[PDB]
Amino acid sequence: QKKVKKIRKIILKEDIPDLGKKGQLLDVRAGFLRNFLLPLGKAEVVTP
Amino acid sequence: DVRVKVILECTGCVRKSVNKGSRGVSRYITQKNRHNTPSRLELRKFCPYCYKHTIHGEIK
RNA sequence: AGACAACCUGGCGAACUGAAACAUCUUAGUAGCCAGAGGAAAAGAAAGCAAAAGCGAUUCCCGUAGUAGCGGCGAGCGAA
RNA sequence: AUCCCGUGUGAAUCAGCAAGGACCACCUUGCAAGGCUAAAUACUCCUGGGUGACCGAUAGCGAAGUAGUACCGUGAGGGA
RNA sequence: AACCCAGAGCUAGCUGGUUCUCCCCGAAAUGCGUUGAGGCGCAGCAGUUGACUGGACAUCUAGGGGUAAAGCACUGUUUCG
RNA sequence: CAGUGCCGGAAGGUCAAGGAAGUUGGUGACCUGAUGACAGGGGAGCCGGCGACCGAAGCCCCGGUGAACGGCGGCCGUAACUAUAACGGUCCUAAGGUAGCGAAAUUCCUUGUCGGGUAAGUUCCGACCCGCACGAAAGGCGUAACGAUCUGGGCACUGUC
RNA sequence: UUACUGUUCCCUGGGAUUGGCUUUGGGCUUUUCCUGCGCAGCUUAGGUGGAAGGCGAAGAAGGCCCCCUUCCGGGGGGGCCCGAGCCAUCAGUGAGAUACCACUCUGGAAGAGCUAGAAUUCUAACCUUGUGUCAGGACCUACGGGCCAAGGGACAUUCUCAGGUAGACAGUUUCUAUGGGGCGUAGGCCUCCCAAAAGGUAACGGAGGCGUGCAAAGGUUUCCUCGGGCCGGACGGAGAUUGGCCCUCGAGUGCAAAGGCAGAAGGGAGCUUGACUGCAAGACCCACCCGUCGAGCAGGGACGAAAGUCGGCCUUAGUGA
RNA sequence: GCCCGGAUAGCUCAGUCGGUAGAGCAGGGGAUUGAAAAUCCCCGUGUCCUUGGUUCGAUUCCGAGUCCGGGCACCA
Ligand SMILES: [Mg+2]
Ligand SMILES: [Mg+2]
Ligand SMILES: [Mg+2]
Ligand SMILES: [Mg+2]
Ligand SMILES: [Mg+2]
Ligand SMILES: [Mg+2]
Ligand SMILES: [Mg+2]
Ligand SMILES: [Mg+2]
Ligand SMILES: [Mg+2]
Ligand SMILES: [Mg+2]
Ligand SMILES: [Mg+2]
Ligand SMILES: [Mg+2]
Ligand SMILES: [Mg+2]
Ligand SMILES: [Mg+2]
Ligand SMILES: [Mg+2]
Ligand SMILES: [Mg+2]
Ligand SMILES: [Mg+2]
Ligand SMILES: [Mg+2]
Ligand SMILES: [Mg+2]
Ligand SMILES: [Mg+2]
Ligand SMILES: [Mg+2]
Ligand SMILES: [Mg+2]
Ligand SMILES: [Mg+2]
Ligand SMILES: [Mg+2]
Ligand SMILES: [Mg+2]
Ligand SMILES: [Mg+2]
Ligand SMILES: [Mg+2]
Ligand SMILES: [Mg+2]
Ligand SMILES: [Mg+2]
Ligand SMILES: [Mg+2]
Ligand SMILES: [Mg+2]
Ligand SMILES: [Mg+2]
Ligand SMILES: [Mg+2]
Ligand SMILES: [Mg+2]
Ligand SMILES: [Mg+2]
Ligand SMILES: [Mg+2]
Ligand SMILES: [Mg+2]
Ligand SMILES: [Mg+2]
Ligand SMILES: [Mg+2]
Ligand SMILES: [Mg+2]
Ligand SMILES: [Mg+2]
Ligand SMILES: [Mg+2]
Ligand SMILES: [Mg+2]
Ligand SMILES: [Mg+2]
Ligand SMILES: [Mg+2]
Ligand SMILES: [Mg+2]
Ligand SMILES: [Mg+2]
Ligand SMILES: [Mg+2]
Ligand SMILES: [Mg+2]
Ligand SMILES: [Mg+2]
Ligand SMILES: [Mg+2]
Ligand SMILES: [Mg+2]
Ligand SMILES: [Mg+2]
Ligand SMILES: [Mg+2]
Ligand SMILES: [Mg+2]
Ligand SMILES: [Mg+2]
Ligand SMILES: [Mg+2]
Ligand SMILES: [Mg+2]
Ligand SMILES: [Mg+2]
Ligand SMILES: [Mg+2]
Ligand SMILES: [Mg+2]
Ligand SMILES: [Mg+2]
Ligand SMILES: [Mg+2]
Ligand SMILES: [Mg+2]
Ligand SMILES: [Mg+2]
Ligand SMILES: [Mg+2]
Ligand SMILES: [Mg+2]
Ligand SMILES: [Mg+2]
Ligand SMILES: [Mg+2]
Ligand SMILES: [Mg+2]
Ligand SMILES: [Mg+2]
Ligand SMILES: [Mg+2]
Ligand SMILES: [Mg+2]
Ligand SMILES: [Mg+2]
Ligand SMILES: [Mg+2]
Ligand SMILES: [Mg+2]
Ligand SMILES: [Mg+2]
Ligand SMILES: [Mg+2]
Ligand SMILES: [Mg+2]
Ligand SMILES: [Mg+2]
Ligand SMILES: [Mg+2]
Ligand SMILES: [Mg+2]
Ligand SMILES: [Mg+2]
Ligand SMILES: [Mg+2]
Ligand SMILES: [Mg+2]
Ligand SMILES: [Mg+2]
Ligand SMILES: [Mg+2]
Ligand SMILES: [Mg+2]
Ligand SMILES: [Mg+2]
Ligand SMILES: [Mg+2]
Ligand SMILES: [Mg+2]
Ligand SMILES: [Mg+2]
Ligand SMILES: [Mg+2]
Ligand SMILES: [Mg+2]
Ligand SMILES: [Mg+2]
Ligand SMILES: [Mg+2]
Ligand SMILES: [Mg+2]
Ligand SMILES: [Mg+2]
Ligand SMILES: [Mg+2]
Ligand SMILES: [Mg+2]
Ligand SMILES: [Mg+2]
Ligand SMILES: [Mg+2]
Ligand SMILES: [Mg+2]
Ligand SMILES: [Mg+2]
Ligand SMILES: [Mg+2]
Ligand SMILES: [Mg+2]
Ligand SMILES: [Mg+2]
Ligand SMILES: [Zn+2]
Repeated sequence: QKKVKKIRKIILKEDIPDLGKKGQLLDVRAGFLRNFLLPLGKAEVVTP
Repeated sequence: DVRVKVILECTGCVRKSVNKGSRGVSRYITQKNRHNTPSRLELRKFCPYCYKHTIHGEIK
């Protein structure tokens, strides 16, 4: 139906450009999170 | 075409569902020549509900 | 692991035929084919029926009933 | 409506949720997204008994003798 | 548009066939409709079963009609004067 | 280059699913009406209909393309004798059959007419054109060689007669 | 095959796989600013409210000029110069002061916000390659596995939904009578003839028509007579309007034909809506389905003084389960 | 059946954000030109579809009626 932007709330474990310092809270698109951030150890997906 | 089916309708009939014995909106039907007589036809005719001869006009 | 008449479960799945033609519908989820297991299989312990009164898993027979319905409201199909 | 599936979105936990033939209120009934289970029922390649207003060699099984034989067909198959 | 088996005893408003005896009664080939015309439905005319009935075959009278004949009053047509 | 196809074009019209402002209905905590055995209005929520505007290709639109599909006309009138018509008028189409061939595997009427071949020729060869209804890559017109080809004639030869 | 209904190849949009940064930009906004010729006039009257207070040295009236909108009437506004005023019921006006202030409307501006669309990148999804390189007992220049690299890259592919689209493919339909060929014609209803003096009746036998029309061409009350000869009369003639005598039904009747119809069903005038609701004994026609006639009753009317007539039309075509 | 847009001079269409009704051809006139045409200029005509409403008054805004031009549909 109507495309619904997927929002994954995450914590950055390292500093990456356009995102921010290590130990940082954000929200991201799911493709960005799983295809890029997650395989490189850079981010962590958070549901406390 | 130039000869048309027209509905005559009682003017003093109230579609609100009246409280009398028999409730309904009288309509007759007949034909007119829409060219010859462009004036909306008016006719005095009987209405089963009102029980008197009423005036029936037209509908669009 | 293979074999195994019919029955059974799952998967694929027709057409002639009927409709006095035919296309929706019918034939029929039938035949066939593949796979699977049993002496039976499947279903089965209410997220169910019912109606203001009640029932108490599933399956099968009688009946309700050719009733309610479904249907180019045609041919026909047909419950609880 | 109920039931079950492709693509996509996507809840609520008993102060809930589903069903009651669109839908909403109210009441009644029930507790989905984990499994397993005997009997009553279907069937005859058969085994053991029994019966037959069943056949009696053109019948009864295709076959009362080499019968799935002889023979025919490349083969599936036909077949006395 | 191969062959063999199966659905399959497909379907055929078409053609062919459909076996003992006696007794009684006994048609139709017409109308309408039909994707109908060599089919079928209903009617018409069989048989058998009941319920009412009183007719039929003759005889005479009465109705309305516009044919045969006939005619030129109309409608056409036509010859000569 | 009108019709049809094919290719290219991008301004306008048309243009689905899907989005979507916004309206609209059913229910209803409630609020009133009412000498009839009830009725009218209604929040939130849930449920339903409608829906301006956004919305591609394609189509309509514009252009090219015949060794793409195919198509290639009528009617009059006129030259010192009859005749015929180089010449003009008009009609209609997208345009009106050019070169070459022509009674042909195409010609109906038809055994066309003429010439030749025969004592005699509906076939044959050459030519005329009045092409019912030839024609240019469904090729047109020629052509040496070739053919158990089709078709006419001649010498040799024979029981084909 | 340009018969019907579809299927597929193929093209194009949403969704999904599917991400980052940047632009450009169509429609809504978030503070906030621009902007309005009913007339009476200090004059291009913004509606509604707080409403005797506001705007000034964080520096106004008044002239010197820059800009922009423009109905060149004038409006907002930057610089400078200037230095103590622009003011309110002050009277008009449906609505008040440009003293000020709040949500905002006509259109404009701007930084900020949502969604595309679009274009550009980037690399990590995804795609494509490699006699590049490892690898087990030994090989894998034997397909392949892991790593690296190289080229593409959020396109494409795959999936789903939607529109378009090939007789490429599938199922099917294509009437009857013509002359038992093409071809066009015919297929229902009405009138006449054939049709044999009830009714009925065939032929690819002979003639024609209909698929409606009228708000009056219906209803009613009441009055009227057409047509054709002959004669007179200005244009006016064979023929227009007018007068008169003779024949008497030969005209007319929305349209075919037949049957009707003369103080009439024909022509005119007045008032009307019965071109109604509820029905209905009984008949005719009849295979069925349909179809036709209707005395009579009630309601409520129209015309008429009343008696009475009126449930469309002189009748029969004008229709469809 | 719905959805848009129109009716303005003889013909074809421009339209203030209500205060004048307008363009381009068809026509008339003048020479252009010895004559044709270009070339050029002048002049004529209007119930702004019909009706009501709004307004100090309307082509202008709105309602109803009528016609016209197109766009999109559906199982008697
Ligand atoms: Mg998503
Ligand atoms: Mg096994
Ligand atoms: Mg096996
Ligand atoms: Mg076993
Ligand atoms: Mg079938
Ligand atoms: Mg079939
Ligand atoms: Mg059949
Ligand atoms: Mg049949
Ligand atoms: Mg058992
Ligand atoms: Mg079990
Ligand atoms: Mg229990
Ligand atoms: Mg349990
Ligand atoms: Mg349930
Ligand atoms: Mg139930
Ligand atoms: Mg449910
Ligand atoms: Mg399923
Ligand atoms: Mg939960
Ligand atoms: Mg329950
Ligand atoms: Mg549970
Ligand atoms: Mg469930
Ligand atoms: Mg359970
Ligand atoms: Mg089980
Ligand atoms: Mg023997
Ligand atoms: Mg035997
Ligand atoms: Mg014997
Ligand atoms: Mg072949
Ligand atoms: Mg065969
Ligand atoms: Mg069968
Ligand atoms: Mg059979
Ligand atoms: Mg057989
Ligand atoms: Mg058959
Ligand atoms: Mg006898
Ligand atoms: Mg006889
Ligand atoms: Mg037959
Ligand atoms: Mg019979
Ligand atoms: Mg009898
Ligand atoms: Mg007599
Ligand atoms: Mg007599
Ligand atoms: Mg007589
Ligand atoms: Mg007679
Ligand atoms: Mg006679
Ligand atoms: Mg006579
Ligand atoms: Mg005579
Ligand atoms: Mg062309
Ligand atoms: Mg072309
Ligand atoms: Mg072209
Ligand atoms: Mg194109
Ligand atoms: Mg365009
Ligand atoms: Mg659109
Ligand atoms: Mg939509
Ligand atoms: Mg909405
Ligand atoms: Mg509501
Ligand atoms: Mg209520
Ligand atoms: Mg309510
Ligand atoms: Mg659009
Ligand atoms: Mg487009
Ligand atoms: Mg051109
Ligand atoms: Mg050529
Ligand atoms: Mg001469
Ligand atoms: Mg010429
Ligand atoms: Mg010429
Ligand atoms: Mg000329
Ligand atoms: Mg032309
Ligand atoms: Mg051309
Ligand atoms: Mg030309
Ligand atoms: Mg030539
Ligand atoms: Mg030449
Ligand atoms: Mg020559
Ligand atoms: Mg010859
Ligand atoms: Mg040739
Ligand atoms: Mg020829
Ligand atoms: Mg010949
Ligand atoms: Mg000679
Ligand atoms: Mg000769
Ligand atoms: Mg010869
Ligand atoms: Mg020759
Ligand atoms: Mg030719
Ligand atoms: Mg040729
Ligand atoms: Mg050619
Ligand atoms: Mg050749
Ligand atoms: Mg040669
Ligand atoms: Mg050879
Ligand atoms: Mg010699
Ligand atoms: Mg001999
Ligand atoms: Mg796609
Ligand atoms: Mg995507
Ligand atoms: Mg790369
Ligand atoms: Mg390798
Ligand atoms: Mg490798
Ligand atoms: Mg790159
Ligand atoms: Mg993609
Ligand atoms: Mg499709
Ligand atoms: Mg086919
Ligand atoms: Mg098709
Ligand atoms: Mg008789
Ligand atoms: Mg008779
Ligand atoms: Mg007859
Ligand atoms: Mg009258
Ligand atoms: Mg006179
Ligand atoms: Mg007549
Ligand atoms: Mg008469
Ligand atoms: Mg009269
Ligand atoms: Mg009476
Ligand atoms: Mg009566
Ligand atoms: Mg009465
Ligand atoms: Mg009176
Ligand atoms: Mg009359
Ligand atoms: Zn009434």
